[PDB]
Amino acid sequence: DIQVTQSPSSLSASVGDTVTITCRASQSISTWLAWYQLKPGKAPKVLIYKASSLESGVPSRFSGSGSGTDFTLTITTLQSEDFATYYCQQYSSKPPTFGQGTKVEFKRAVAAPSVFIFPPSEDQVKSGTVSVVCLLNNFYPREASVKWKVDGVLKTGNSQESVTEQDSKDNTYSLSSTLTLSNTDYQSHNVYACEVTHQGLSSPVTKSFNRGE
Amino acid sequence: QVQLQESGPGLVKPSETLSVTCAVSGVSFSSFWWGWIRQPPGKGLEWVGTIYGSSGRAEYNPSLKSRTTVSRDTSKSQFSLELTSVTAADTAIYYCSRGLFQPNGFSFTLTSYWFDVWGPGVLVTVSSASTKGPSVFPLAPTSESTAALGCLVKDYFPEPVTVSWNSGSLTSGVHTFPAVLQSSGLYSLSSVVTVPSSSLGTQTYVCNVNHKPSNTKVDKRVEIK
Repeated sequence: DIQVTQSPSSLSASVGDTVTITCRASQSISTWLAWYQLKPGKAPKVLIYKASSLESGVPSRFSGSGSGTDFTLTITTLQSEDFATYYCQQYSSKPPTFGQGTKVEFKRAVAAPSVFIFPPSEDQVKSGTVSVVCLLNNFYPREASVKWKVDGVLKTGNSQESVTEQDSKDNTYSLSSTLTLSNTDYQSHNVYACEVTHQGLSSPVTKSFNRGE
Repeated sequence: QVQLQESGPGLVKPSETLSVTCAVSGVSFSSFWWGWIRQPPGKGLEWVGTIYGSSGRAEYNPSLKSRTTVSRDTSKSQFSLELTSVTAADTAIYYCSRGLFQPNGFSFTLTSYWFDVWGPGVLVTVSSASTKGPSVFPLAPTSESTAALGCLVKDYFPEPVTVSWNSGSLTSGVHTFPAVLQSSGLYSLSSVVTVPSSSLGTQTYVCNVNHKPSNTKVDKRVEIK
């Protein structure tokens, strides 16, 4: 029955910042709200229970407030170890339900992706099934758009994207987009282009090749 | 103080039963209530169930009740979860935890659970795909100061594959992407590296790809065409 909605889903911050995350319950849950911190590959950790009680051991820079439907987690003067995903959770009534999570990621100066396109190897062509790969390297922020154009025709479907976790040293992301085609299809067209949109680029960049060059 | 450790088969076939067990240490197991919470890749947390250590009385999420059984073995300080008729929607990190609760102020009633301690969790993946080693193809590039090259590591199962460059000697500028599941049921990824453009005609670049489950090792040389 009871749902809890967090805001924002993503937060860009830097060490020193004071950040707040809000949690709204679909109906009143009194003070029965808990907050957790989750870091990739490690045990989830509870921060706050009964909306505002700090769990012993947890730094006092974490604090929770609110009652009824509207709740807030505040981290004052963020440290690097605080960059993580945060979830709220109501336990007023069964079943316990969690928010969708707030990922706190590292802000940095805007960086345009370096863009590369790779035609399929002759080995892959001879196999009868080919992959065209577009690489977007070391950019920030995460938000980026890739379009495939084959002889000027926008290709939708038959591609998949993968994006790295934020680099622990330079705070950037990288993204691959992979177009898959039968060789027969591949051979029937000439120009393969990857068109890239990103905040760090004041006009979209297009990397293309002529099949067979 | 309290320690928790999940374990399970990493791979379960569709329509079969997913079984996971949690070992508990450092507390009076029978005194507490113990729960399972899961997180599907790319989705949110979902409570599965909770069981009383002493009586073995169990509570389920209505969404999973028709398929779920939580058990306990007090002598072993373990509790367990069995999920029947599983599908890919059941692929998830499965966490065990302790569930705490308290009187909610109204007659005879209590809060539901919050979870004060969790295990590190265990990934269980649901798939009927059969083990397969990857195919590896060079991603070949030059008028900028730096150039990108890489290896496409395609059609393997299950995860993981490891990718190194020049038997490990090349490490900086390397991005090995998270694998993505194809409609095949097979995984695909690329590993790329950025190098100096001047080094392209002089240095050698080989990606080393290892897939333990199929005992596959491929060394593929990447060079300009």
